[PDB]
Amino acid sequence: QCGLPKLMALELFKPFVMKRLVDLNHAQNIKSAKRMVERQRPQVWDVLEEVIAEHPVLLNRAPTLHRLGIQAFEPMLVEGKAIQLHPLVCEAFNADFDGDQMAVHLPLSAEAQAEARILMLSSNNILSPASGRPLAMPRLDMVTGLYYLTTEVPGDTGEYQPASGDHPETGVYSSPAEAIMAADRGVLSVRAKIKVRLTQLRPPVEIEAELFGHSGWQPGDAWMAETTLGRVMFNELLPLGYPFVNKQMHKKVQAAIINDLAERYPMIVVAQTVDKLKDAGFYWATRSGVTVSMADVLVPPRKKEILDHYEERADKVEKQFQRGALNHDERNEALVEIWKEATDEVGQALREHYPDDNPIITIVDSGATGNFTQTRTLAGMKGLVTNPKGEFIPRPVKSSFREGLTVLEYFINTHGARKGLADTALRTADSGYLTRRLVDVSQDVIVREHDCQTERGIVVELAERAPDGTLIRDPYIETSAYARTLGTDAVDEAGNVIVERGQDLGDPEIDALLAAGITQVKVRSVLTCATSTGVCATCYGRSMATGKLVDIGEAVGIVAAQSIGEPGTQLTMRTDITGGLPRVQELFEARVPRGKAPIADVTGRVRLEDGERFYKITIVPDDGGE
Amino acid sequence: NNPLSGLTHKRRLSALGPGGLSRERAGLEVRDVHPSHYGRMCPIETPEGPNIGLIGSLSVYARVNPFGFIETPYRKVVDGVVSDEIVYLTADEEDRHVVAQANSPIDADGRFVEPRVLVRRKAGEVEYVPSSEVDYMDVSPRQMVSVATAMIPFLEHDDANRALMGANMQRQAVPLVRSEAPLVGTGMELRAAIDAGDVVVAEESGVIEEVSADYITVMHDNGTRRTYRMRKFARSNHGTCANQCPIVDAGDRVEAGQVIADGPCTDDGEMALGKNLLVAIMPWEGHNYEDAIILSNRLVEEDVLTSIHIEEHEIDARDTKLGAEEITRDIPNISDEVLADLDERGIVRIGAEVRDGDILVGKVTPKGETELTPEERLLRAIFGEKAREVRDTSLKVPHGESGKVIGIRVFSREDEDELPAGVNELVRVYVAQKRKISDGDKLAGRHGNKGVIGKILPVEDMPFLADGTPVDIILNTHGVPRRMNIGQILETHLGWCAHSGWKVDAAKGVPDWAARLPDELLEAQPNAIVSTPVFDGAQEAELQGLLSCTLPNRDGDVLVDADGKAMLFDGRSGEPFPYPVTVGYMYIMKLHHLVDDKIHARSTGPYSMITQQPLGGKAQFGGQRFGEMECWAMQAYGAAYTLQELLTIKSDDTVGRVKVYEAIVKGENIPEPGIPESFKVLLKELQ
Amino acid sequence: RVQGPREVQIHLVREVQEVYRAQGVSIHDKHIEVIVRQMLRRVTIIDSGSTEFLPGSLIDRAEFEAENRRVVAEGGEPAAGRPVLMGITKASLATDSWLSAASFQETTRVLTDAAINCRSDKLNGLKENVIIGKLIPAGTGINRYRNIAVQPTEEARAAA
Amino acid sequence: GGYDTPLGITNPPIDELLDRVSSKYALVIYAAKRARQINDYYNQLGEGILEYVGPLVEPGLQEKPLSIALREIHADLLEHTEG
Amino acid sequence: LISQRPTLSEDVLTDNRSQFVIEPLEPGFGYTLGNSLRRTLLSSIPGAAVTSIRIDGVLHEFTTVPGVKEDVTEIILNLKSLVVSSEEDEPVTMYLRKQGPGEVTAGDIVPPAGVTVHNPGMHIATLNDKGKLEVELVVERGRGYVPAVQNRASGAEIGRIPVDSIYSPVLKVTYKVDATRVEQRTDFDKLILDVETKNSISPRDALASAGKTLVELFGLARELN
Amino acid sequence: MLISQRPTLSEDVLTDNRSQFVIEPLEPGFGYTLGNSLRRTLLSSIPGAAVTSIRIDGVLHEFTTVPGVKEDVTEIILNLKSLVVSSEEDEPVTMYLRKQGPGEVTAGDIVPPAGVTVHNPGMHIATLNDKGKLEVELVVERGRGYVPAVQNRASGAEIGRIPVDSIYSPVLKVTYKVDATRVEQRTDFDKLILDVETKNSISPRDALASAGKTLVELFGLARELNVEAEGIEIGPS
Amino acid sequence: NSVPGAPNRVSFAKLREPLEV
Ligand SMILES: [Mg+2]
Ligand SMILES: [Zn+2]
Repeated sequence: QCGLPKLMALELFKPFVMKRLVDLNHAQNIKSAKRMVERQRPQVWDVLEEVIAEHPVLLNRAPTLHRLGIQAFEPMLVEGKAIQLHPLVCEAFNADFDGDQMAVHLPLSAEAQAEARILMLSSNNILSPASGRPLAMPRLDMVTGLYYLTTEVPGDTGEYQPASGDHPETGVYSSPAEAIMAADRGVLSVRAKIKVRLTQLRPPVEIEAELFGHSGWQPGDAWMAETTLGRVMFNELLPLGYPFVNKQMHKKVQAAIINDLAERYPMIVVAQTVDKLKDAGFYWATRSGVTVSMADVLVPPRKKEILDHYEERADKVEKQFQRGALNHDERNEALVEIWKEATDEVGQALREHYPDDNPIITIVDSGATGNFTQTRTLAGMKGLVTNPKGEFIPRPVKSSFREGLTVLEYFINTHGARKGLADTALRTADSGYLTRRLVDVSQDVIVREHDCQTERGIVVELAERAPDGTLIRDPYIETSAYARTLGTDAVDEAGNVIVERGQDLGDPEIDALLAAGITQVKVRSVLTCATSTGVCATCYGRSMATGKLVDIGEAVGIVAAQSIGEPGTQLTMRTDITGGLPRVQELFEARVPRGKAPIADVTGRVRLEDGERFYKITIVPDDGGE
Repeated sequence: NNPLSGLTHKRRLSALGPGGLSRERAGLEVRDVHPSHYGRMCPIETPEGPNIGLIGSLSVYARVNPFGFIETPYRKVVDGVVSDEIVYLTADEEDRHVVAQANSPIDADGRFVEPRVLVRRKAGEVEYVPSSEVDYMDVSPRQMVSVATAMIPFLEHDDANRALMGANMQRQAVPLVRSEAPLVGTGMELRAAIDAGDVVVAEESGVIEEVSADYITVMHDNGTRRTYRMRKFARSNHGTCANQCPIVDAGDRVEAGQVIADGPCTDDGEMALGKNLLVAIMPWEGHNYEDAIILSNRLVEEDVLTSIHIEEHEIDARDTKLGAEEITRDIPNISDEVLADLDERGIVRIGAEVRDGDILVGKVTPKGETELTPEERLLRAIFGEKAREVRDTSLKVPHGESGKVIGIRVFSREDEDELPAGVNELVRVYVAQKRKISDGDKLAGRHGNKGVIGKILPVEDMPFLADGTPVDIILNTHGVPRRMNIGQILETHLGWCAHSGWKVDAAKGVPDWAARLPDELLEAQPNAIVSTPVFDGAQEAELQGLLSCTLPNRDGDVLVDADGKAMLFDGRSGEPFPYPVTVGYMYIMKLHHLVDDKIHARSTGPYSMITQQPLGGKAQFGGQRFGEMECWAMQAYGAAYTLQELLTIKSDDTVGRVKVYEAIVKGENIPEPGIPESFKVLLKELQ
Repeated sequence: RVQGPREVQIHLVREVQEVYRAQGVSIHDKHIEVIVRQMLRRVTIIDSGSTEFLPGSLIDRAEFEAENRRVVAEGGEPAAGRPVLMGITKASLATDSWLSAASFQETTRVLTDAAINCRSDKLNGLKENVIIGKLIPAGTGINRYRNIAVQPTEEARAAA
Repeated sequence: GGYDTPLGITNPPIDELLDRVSSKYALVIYAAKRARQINDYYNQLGEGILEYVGPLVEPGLQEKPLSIALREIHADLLEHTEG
Repeated sequence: LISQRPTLSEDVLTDNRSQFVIEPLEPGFGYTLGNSLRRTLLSSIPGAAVTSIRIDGVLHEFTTVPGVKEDVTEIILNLKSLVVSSEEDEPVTMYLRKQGPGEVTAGDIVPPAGVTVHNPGMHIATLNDKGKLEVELVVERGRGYVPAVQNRASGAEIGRIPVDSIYSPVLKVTYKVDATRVEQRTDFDKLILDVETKNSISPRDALASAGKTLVELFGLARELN
Repeated sequence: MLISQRPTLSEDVLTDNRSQFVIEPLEPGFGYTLGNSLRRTLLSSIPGAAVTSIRIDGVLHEFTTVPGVKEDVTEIILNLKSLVVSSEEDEPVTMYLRKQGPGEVTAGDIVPPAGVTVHNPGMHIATLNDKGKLEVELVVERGRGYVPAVQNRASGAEIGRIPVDSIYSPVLKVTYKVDATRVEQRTDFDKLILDVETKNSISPRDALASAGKTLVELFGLARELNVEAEGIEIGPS
Repeated sequence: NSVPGAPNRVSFAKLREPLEV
């Protein structure tokens, strides 16, 4: 659903309402109806409510970078002149409400309306089509609300603790309804551990087994759930058949949860449960009481000591530079390092100084927003200040935002701020240009076959074996190893055929792969698709936004170009090998790199030769070659 | 649109133009804040569009050279004697010099207490130099800063990033009807207002002869007086008012340099663009989410934050071979209810409440030649109406405008005026509307915190302090941690103290903070006004000392403890939150980005000249642009038919456009797409 | 050249995924494969041969092989080339459709040789269809989906 | 169907509808053409009725033809063939 | 477990400020009652106010008058602060006529019967020798905050300047409760509710009208049976 | 004043005892005005009877397990806690249950005298085994709302006693949510949706009628400040 | 201060001005 300024809807749906009341005869002919609408008589409004009955429309925002830059919504009439956007899609839209606009477009033909309603509907475009991660994940406020809920506060009110003799445990509950009524009274708090009897929540498979056993359907079967009532009110939000969680809700926990939900449940179930999660997150983010003051933002009591100790490292190095022993650039780099150590030491002291339950600490430790360093920059020591050229001034700042700045501290910080703000024009425009290239380059790569049936493929190493002897999972597995199609079969020591060639290769496959000891795989990839024009849907394998195999008509090339060029604005380099957006951009343009590193040409021994101003290296081969 | 946008638009140091460097030619380095800007150009107030770093603004204390090279006044430390000497220098006059720290333990002997003082060396390098060695010291704080930037208390607690946003938004405030002075501001506001000319002044001393809303006579002590004719409902260059209200007394002596009238956004002669409001930044049920704001509806019903919007529609009747467009109430084919608030002489009645599409001026023209359709011929033969061969090119309020009508400014050829060759009537009808705020209207604080209003509910569900008080303003917390902008909370709390007053107890001795905390800052009474310099202000520890004595306004209620936080009770639940809730006083203002201004809708308007494509603009019915970069995702969805719709008939197929008109005037599904004109215009171009 | 085209693929994809993963930006490597495939599609020519293959003219491996099948018989001469990788801007410019490239960059320069070489555009490419107002060959535009024959079940007509 | 009932434009669960067709794009046309045919039926309902048949599943009060058509598919009330 | 019934008392602290104690409430029932009453009183109390005015000289809110130090717009702002208790639903009128200099207040306005200007001492305008203020105003009942109606929507007269409509006799309400909570569970809540009205009627009268409404609403709840 | 547009109420069943109630069109913002109050009332205004204390033979300090029966003591405790009973006296009533022999002891085995009625005989209790023989004694009463377990001060007198909570209100849970029914044409009207879910002893609707009674009484207790006060009214039916 | 009509806006200034604005 998407809000819609009613007048905007009227002047969008002008001919529709024209006709509809014409055949209701409120206006005899179409011209009378045109004047009716122009004068905006009351009759046009109720009938407008009719014409917008399930008529999808389009929401766009400039720029649109990834495919989900546009979304089809079923609109509802809204009083006022502002478009009310469901607070979940904004991530994909990347739209904040600090004055952002939206363009609205109308599908017309049945072909058009069906394309909007089916393909582009916001309830269908859920995962991040680049990495497939849930793009409609609950955001900041919802993440905070749920994190504040599903915690487990020891020493809270109404907690469970066994007792005997004069009073039993007095924490157990017969029903979550009993617990909710209790919490109505102050006798119980949300994040106080309890123990309830549950029949409508499916236990974890371990508990589901050891209590229910094989006959382990949730509904009719009762089990003892020792948790916090908040976690129950949360885990209920899941599909009725989902197991119980009993965890604190980090942003990642939701990532895994919703990935699984989109895994084994239809998009309708997840579309509904995301709205329910939104409601819970807004309902509890407000009870979070995460508000900032000068009291909450504490400055550590030890900072003066740490900075004075590192100031001696600066007071002494001032003289040592003055002595002329260390050069003018030693005075630069050694001091920069001294103060990086100083700021790190201040940061750890502050990090462990704050209470675990600090509103701002709550925000960061839920993974909602911010890095701890942005907390540090407020109270204590900011760190090193920079220059337009990009160095770190060996004479740093010492105060923070709560501790106020000075003319010089602020004036120097002005460079470090103006620079960062400025590179939003060049880097962003280049990201646009790089996308512009890639789109044309890739537009001709369209999934054409269900399968080319070939056996050519790539190899994915997939967690090489540890030296001491284990299975070190390769940290980059979902990004690089999932959504693949096997080019061959997964066979163990010529043992069991674990997986056939051409398998969707989800978590089940890889679980065994890391269990069976089998590491290398061959993947039916697009670099090997025998298809002359386009790729076979098997060589591509699993599309991202579906979690399923690609179709036989999708222009995956544009998707790839968008996905690669979408996060371009977030690219940053270090202080002669560039490692930022220019580094990818030129690389994608495939030119001679500046910090060029020559490669070998003959497997053989090496005759290094330290030349003057540029070294030399011969590769003396293992044969009678040059 | 405000006195600031009048002033700070001047004192602008642009980088572009003849002799200037174009943006694409304007590379990265030039956009940078050179060390040679200290005191010369404002290093923070720059446009945040593509002109980041190009267009600059003056400092406050700067000077203009006879040559025009930038000049900044500074003291000069000679042998550790920082002289009151106001020595103007430009940048090259530093490389043979050394500028020192601006706020040092200077004993008033002109020496620096510590040898190692943070000075700027000749090359702009900022390091420590002994006390007696540097040769120049700065004039004073808020010297390297502009004026609009000088209206942000706690700038030193605010990110230079967000400070830019706040400064630029201060130029976009809208003229309200009260213009409350900040309880917490800066001492430059009072200076900065009179210098803006938007505040009527008593140019010459002498007694106030009389006070009136239309004039104020200052009887000079010598015989003569000075009559001041005021400027009321004079439309601004951006369609707003220049209202100049008097704050004076019928007899009080006015001095050379004292107010005669406050302006649109001033009170007591200091800038006042908004209002001072108690806070609680608790997130309220996902209606102030992600830069969305919720307000106390009292402020709407009170119109505390509401803006008058004057506007003028220009109606120009010229000489023609058809004749002349005689503006009277001779309307072709006009009903009765539409003339109700109109005067005979071809306009509305001056003071006509009008609305969107409302006919404002009847600029009736002759129609021209045409084949009289047989049906209309039979009609004029059947019912008996006239040919009505006059093309009524009248003004109807275009989309989404309304409000009372102010009046008319009419010049005419028969008036024997200087109208150009043909225009026999120049008309400027004026319509105003005091747009009571609504969601989608952009508001903003003084520290870059900004955004449109998500929603405003009545006062019913407003958490209250231990004073039983619902609060003014509720914002989202999550913008604060990630934007280095606890500074607006710093001003929040200090404004709390400035609204309740305090008495820093010098019971037995001045409190340790209170010692170098200047005098008479130990004293304050409720509902007070203060200032804070950008770099030399109310330090964090000082404020900690301002919380100690937190003497309330009325009840016995010390809500912000010595360390800062307060307690709140929800106004919905009646049930307490787990943790103390922040409160205190924030300055807020309304920005000139209304959702009454930024909506455009179009089913079908006119079309381009060459192509049959629509046009661009909210003024013209225009039409929305669908770019290539939209086409990319558009195919990535695989939705081919909708894209054919977009580029074929939704843009460029004429007959189909009528067909779809035929489709949904026949109540039938929109049938097969046609082949479009601009595509054929594409062909003509190519051929 | 020294390690064939397969090893450059690994190097390129890993090096780019390094930068994107550097800031913690996750993109599945299949997208980079899609782009790199377009990088390596061509093969240079190091042989005049007997069919149109001027030395140094880069061409499609598929076209090279197709002509090789024809010219191994009917006069057996193999054309010598090499798997080559170019800049993606050149890759776009080096397309079968002058219209697409001319709708990408250097509008005039490319249009010159488009006119010279009597290059009849296939009027089939994606961006082609976009410009000409014709339905694109993707998603719901291919003839397989375009020509789905929806007709009621005969029993449904029996429900009359 | 372990969900809570859908509503509005998603009352026909798109997931179920995907099963009928081999691929979603097939679904799009499989609905678009039938909606056109429904409109056609209404365009000849009163006059000489053609081969077309209108709402084979019950129509709404004044339902969008595509809305009815998508419902026709859901219950396997029609048959189709890809090219 | 307490088997007694709730009460409601009265404690008038000022002229228009009153307190009401309800004892005993139920465990956890304390807040919600005062919460609901707050909303009802603030939003659901039928009052009256001046709706649209007329001034013989001016045809809109954007023209001054010869003589007044105040302005027409600020005249409307001043009059927005009227405390007048009408008694009849139908439009009632008033008059404010004053010439020559002198601070004209809300007491100088001359009302007909049935409309009690609760604020006769609140200043309205400042005139001078040329000052000549003859204003017509219309008062009318209602409830809540009805926006300013359009002088064109009704086939009305130009001098008629529609003013906002504020039918709210409530200034501020604040409730509080105090749980007993003995381990033996003979617990009850006691509501110390507070009302402060807008000097147009008694806080008691507004409370009675709010209860008058809410008994209807709750009778609907019992009406199922 | 009058409501000026009469709202309705529709009860919709979901189970034998669980039902939703849709009210529409309420005046703007009035959903919350009555919904939260009403849920609080339903939770804390409907009388009912529940167990209060327990004592069983064999246990004096062994608050873990007792012979004959196999499961723990807390299991039986929480089983009995969720017991539906109705009483007609505010004195403390006593019931016994004594099943000899192994088997499944249920809530149908309890012998409630007249004046105390049970509405879930077929609720299992204990997995009695080993020719188990038991004697459980239940101290029961009636009240309202949720009363936690009051411990035995007379620890010696009732030393095998067990204090326990009591869900005196017969409803288990009620939720409410507001809507935006005809906000545009009829000025921000709202529709409340209630969901009530109660014990088998009583119905969902009847406790709602009683809540309406209690609340209209409670607000008549206030409206008796100015009997002729012009508030809002509804109109016909 | 130093202004013929300004109100008292007390501040926390640390130093005095060798020159005004
Ligand atoms: Mg932005
Ligand atoms: Zn293949």
